[PDB]
Amino acid sequence: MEIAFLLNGETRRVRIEDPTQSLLELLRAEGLTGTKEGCNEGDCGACTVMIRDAAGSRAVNACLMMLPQIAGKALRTIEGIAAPDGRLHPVQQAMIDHHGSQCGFCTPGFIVSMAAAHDRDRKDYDDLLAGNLCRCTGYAPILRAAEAAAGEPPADWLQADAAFTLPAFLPETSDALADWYLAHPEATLIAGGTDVSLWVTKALRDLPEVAFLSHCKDLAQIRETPDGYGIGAGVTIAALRAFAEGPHPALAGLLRRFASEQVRQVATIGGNIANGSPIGDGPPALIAMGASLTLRRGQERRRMPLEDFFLEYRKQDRRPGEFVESVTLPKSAPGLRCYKLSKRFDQDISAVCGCLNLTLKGSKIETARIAFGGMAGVPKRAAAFEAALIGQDFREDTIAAALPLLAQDFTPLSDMRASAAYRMNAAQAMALRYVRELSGEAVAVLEVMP
Amino acid sequence: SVGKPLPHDSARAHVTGQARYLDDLPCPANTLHLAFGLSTEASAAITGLDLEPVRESPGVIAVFTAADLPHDNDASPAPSPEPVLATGEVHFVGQPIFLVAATSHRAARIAARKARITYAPRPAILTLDQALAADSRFEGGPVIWARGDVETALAGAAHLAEGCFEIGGQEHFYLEGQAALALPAEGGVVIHCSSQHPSEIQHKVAHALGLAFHDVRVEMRRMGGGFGGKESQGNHLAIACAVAARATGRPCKMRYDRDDDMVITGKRHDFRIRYRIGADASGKLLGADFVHLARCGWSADLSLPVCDRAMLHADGSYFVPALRIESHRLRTNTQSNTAFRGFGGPQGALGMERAIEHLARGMGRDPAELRALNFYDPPEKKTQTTHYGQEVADCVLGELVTRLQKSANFTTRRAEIAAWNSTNRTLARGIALSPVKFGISFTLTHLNQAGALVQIYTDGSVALNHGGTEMGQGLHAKMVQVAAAVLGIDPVQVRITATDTSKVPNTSATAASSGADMNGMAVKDACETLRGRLAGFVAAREGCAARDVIFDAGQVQASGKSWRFAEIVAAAYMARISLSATGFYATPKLSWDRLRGQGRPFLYFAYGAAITEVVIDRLTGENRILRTDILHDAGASLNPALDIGQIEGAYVQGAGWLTTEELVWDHCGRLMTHAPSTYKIPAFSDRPRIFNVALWDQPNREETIFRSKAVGEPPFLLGISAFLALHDACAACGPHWPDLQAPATPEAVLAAVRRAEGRA
Ligand SMILES: Cc1cc2nc3c(=O)[nH]c(=O)nc-3n(C[C@H](O)[C@H](O)[C@H](O)COP(=O)(O)OP(=O)(O)OC[C@H]3O[C@@H](n4cnc5c(N)ncnc54)[C@H](O)[C@@H]3O)c2cc1C
Ligand SMILES: Nc1nc2c(c(=O)[nH]1)N[C@H]1C(S)=C(S)[C@@H](COP(=O)(O)O)O[C@H]1N2
Ligand code: MOS
Ligand code: FES
Ligand code: FES
Ligand SMILES: [Ca+2]
Repeated sequence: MEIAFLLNGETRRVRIEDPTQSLLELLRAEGLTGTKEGCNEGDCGACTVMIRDAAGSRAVNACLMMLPQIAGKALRTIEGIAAPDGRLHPVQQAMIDHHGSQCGFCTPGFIVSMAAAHDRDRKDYDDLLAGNLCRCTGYAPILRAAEAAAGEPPADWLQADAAFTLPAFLPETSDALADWYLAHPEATLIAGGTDVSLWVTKALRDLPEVAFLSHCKDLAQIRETPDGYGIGAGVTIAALRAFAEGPHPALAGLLRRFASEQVRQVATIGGNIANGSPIGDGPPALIAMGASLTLRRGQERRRMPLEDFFLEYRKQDRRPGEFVESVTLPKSAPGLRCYKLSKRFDQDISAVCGCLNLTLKGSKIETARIAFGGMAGVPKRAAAFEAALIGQDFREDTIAAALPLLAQDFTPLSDMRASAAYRMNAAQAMALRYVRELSGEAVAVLEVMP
Repeated sequence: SVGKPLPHDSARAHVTGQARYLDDLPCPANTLHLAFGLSTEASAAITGLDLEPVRESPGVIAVFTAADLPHDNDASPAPSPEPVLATGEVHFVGQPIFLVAATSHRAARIAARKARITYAPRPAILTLDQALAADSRFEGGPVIWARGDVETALAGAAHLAEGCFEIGGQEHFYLEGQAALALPAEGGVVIHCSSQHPSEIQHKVAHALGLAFHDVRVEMRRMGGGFGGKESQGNHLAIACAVAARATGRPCKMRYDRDDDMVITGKRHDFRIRYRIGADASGKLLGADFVHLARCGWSADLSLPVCDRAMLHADGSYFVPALRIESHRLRTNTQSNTAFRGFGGPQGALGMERAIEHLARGMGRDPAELRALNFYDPPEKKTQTTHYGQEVADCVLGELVTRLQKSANFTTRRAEIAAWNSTNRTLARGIALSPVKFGISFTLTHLNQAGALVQIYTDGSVALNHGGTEMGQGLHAKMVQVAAAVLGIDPVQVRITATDTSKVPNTSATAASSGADMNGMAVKDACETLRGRLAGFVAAREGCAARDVIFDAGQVQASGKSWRFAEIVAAAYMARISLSATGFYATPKLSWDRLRGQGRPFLYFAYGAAITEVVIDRLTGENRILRTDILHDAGASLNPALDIGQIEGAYVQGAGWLTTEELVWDHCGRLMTHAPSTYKIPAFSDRPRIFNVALWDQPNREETIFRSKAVGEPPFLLGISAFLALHDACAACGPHWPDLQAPATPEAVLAAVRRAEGRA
């Protein structure tokens, strides 16, 4: 199987024999030593590389990206960030002038992220570089550098890649997919690859029978529907975030702290749901907003409410040959409010994720959608709490009196992220939070300005 | 050139991805790759070791065990041995037991997972308490130092505070992981590695191979980060590559994959600190009694000097008439702890800062005045001493703090914060000032030496070579500046070459913030021999006196005539005058006795202070640093740009230590936090939103290279201020002692908020 892509301006055709090899290894094996390996798990950014295609250009972690994925795209690494004649990119010179590097080892990844941001003129630095760790500089000088280079015409040589292209199964349509999966129930379906690549790089696994969903345009659509929005499984977390900025700011704000921009750019909601991790951040939110999920097997097509998809820790309502095809969201939910609690704000796994949706009949509580991740082997509504809440008045004290029911809805774990006591106490704290916030009170540490 | 804010010698190379680190070096096609098989038991005898499935794993060429080691099996930087491969028993989860060489890194890792090992488990020591119970320790008993009589002083004290608190460890998290490469070289070997201490690598490989030192050469051009984590844990990889290489006849490379790195290597020692401190009615301290329990891991490594350094700093920034320290170095079955920026300093210092704060809350006094009242006296009959007996003749803290408090707008801001708190019920702001006093030099005295070698070629360009290693701190740029300043020429004519034990021998680790102080002297010593030879030559030629020959800015001047540095050099060449020179420097005035805890172990102290302001969420503990203002003393800095940069980076590293960074082990000894996804260093948005750093610019009193002061480690202690601020915020939520423990994670801040709120 042969693929093609542009590499740092040059056309490249490659014989894939192992479809699981990561982009990071192919590269270092070709001598493109400039992309570094700092963790090989998606957290450090040190392997960041820039891809481009019709949707445009973005920065992603080469260690999470297997080869097949870059077919038909343009790829830019740190060695190709400079112009062909050797002129440095405005971001490179700025890093030199402002001392944005010390040991140098995270410098490439920073430069590539920075260059990608510069190419689309994005300026939300804290979010764009969250996923690039630097242990030496304190970050300050890297910010000065980004600021300083922002007033510079974009690199022309980088945009010229736009004009480009104009073993393992690679479906082009949902139909082709459905057909084939149905025949190979046991296959390993790879979308973003952000949870699967850790099976090969860390668990040292080997996966035969593999299919990549990232080339099914029809699986990655956002369709306006009569009664909501239909979100394809292959939609990336980044894209879902962009859409949500309008109709679902709360979910949008949540997705802000979903991994890093680099992972968001390729991870999918379908994947976040199919992985079925009780610490997924997607599920709790969606359940609080009462969305629905759509499975599919050949031409068949079930359709339950999201929360019902999760049976037990590590086990889902999924049939041999069956795959997730989309989820559906209501056109609105102003009651939604999402809370994530971790040791660090950016790029961390939740100790607890709290999603709350309360509808009111003036002062009275009509409906109560309350979801949690990381409180149990599965994401789930807090029934007894929800229940006791109906009909009661929406004041802090009523909520204060129902908290204990949470200790009946869940019995959290203890582990390196947090103690059971803390988890518990935090689920309860999220509830106080919600009233206080809706009642217009200052509650968020991240909104405090110096 | 000294004094100018010039970029790191490798800025452009960093920014274009041209800079090479160890794993980027080109190597022969036949190079093997290595990986260790690790113990899954915290403590046990090994009973069976079936390696057959390993030998049969694809791509594997050789497999090794302690019995294959041809000679020494010992990676320790200290007199007691630490095997490289397990000898019949294991002592922690992670100890390497066998070694695989395969034709690829993956193939090595994979094979390293297929052994069948049987163990005979034994009771494991994992907690300080267990350690104390069992009397598991190093140095057969605690170390105790005492000045005057504490119990007497604390019995008669108007005010008093007793307390106990944990301080967790810290993982280095150098972005480039441990790594090394060994190439057979007819008779001997050449090792390339990523280490702060190539002479030790040389020493340990030689012993592992049965070779005299002169048959092993170590080169090292740059590390992507060290922070003390590569002072010694480089020894295992190098030993392993050398041994594999000797046996297979081929070049051998080993890099740890991240998870392995965190499970095998050491971390900053965690401490438990118990204190009693007391004062006068006016607020002058009367005495302080501390007990230190330090978790060291299964082997001594650098625990000794580390714990000595904590004792040496238990006085923090204050004069204390009576003081006692009783220091336990507790052996347990976990990763053997090691150096980390600060090297004991921060633990002992943080011990006294906590105390004094506790004292201050107790007497309802403002922590800042109490501190300010007890700083050692300014300089310029009988100078005050430290508890180890060293005159403190350079304390500028008084002036400095004052100056920082004004520039920082301290007083006003404190009120703005009080107001703001009273109006809020869910959030609370906090602010604190914290000072720093850190001694410079290794406390093992004889490591305070450094060498260099310099060459001028006939076109006038210069190659400088010294014993320190570059790990991002700008050492190389600073030595470039010292040489260009001492020879009178432009820096661009000076080129730095890789650290190499065959050019400057018997070096010490680059550490203890002594890299630039000592290598700078050595570089100057060499450059001065050269200049002397050139002046002597210009003087005889132009008939006049050497001291009247001027070198400046690429020009030489004598008897009214003037010439380019190159022409002087070409003529010196024709006249047969050697253009090559070594240089050496031994820090003077040092001497002290560890056991008695008396002497002058430091040349001088570095100082600084920081004021940090943060906010916390009273419901969950979530929190963040809003603003920091720092004022730090780097002497007459050699490069203020590079200094400001160390300071910023060290600040974030320290606060990282005391907030999100947390190590956790499970009931059986396994490290649970062993990957960036579970061990959390400060991330980009964690930086302070307002970050003001400034240098105090006053030459050092002592004769250091251009009167500068080391700036690498000291600044890491400024992070205490952030912890002190987190605690100020807790203290505002209630009337009780918050007893905030370190690391101040959100779970921990929440616990301290509750104690203060009296909700348990
Ligand atoms: C550094 C880092 C940070 C992260 N942070 C977060 C975070 O904060 N929050 C969070 O929730 N997660 C986080 N994750 C994991 C998260 O689930 C994944 O990043 C992602 O959402 C899964 O998307 P994906 O397409 O890459 O899943 P994939 O890796 O492609 O795998 C999906 C899993 O489900 C299967 N699958 C994929 N698509 C389908 C389909 N449509 N139908 C049926 N099965 C399918 C796959 O075979 C695999 O089992 C993080 C991961 C990393 C690397
Ligand atoms: N950028 C960067 N700076 C750093 C480190 C590092 O690993 N990277 N190590 C520190 C440690 S532990 C020391 S001891 C000093 C050493 O600097 P020096 O050579 O000037 O003494 O640099 C400090 N600054
Ligand atoms: O920690 Mo610096 O002494 S290597
Ligand atoms: S190596 Fe760290 S994110 Fe890829
Ligand atoms: S400069 Fe060393 S990690 Fe960024
Ligand atoms: Ca380490």
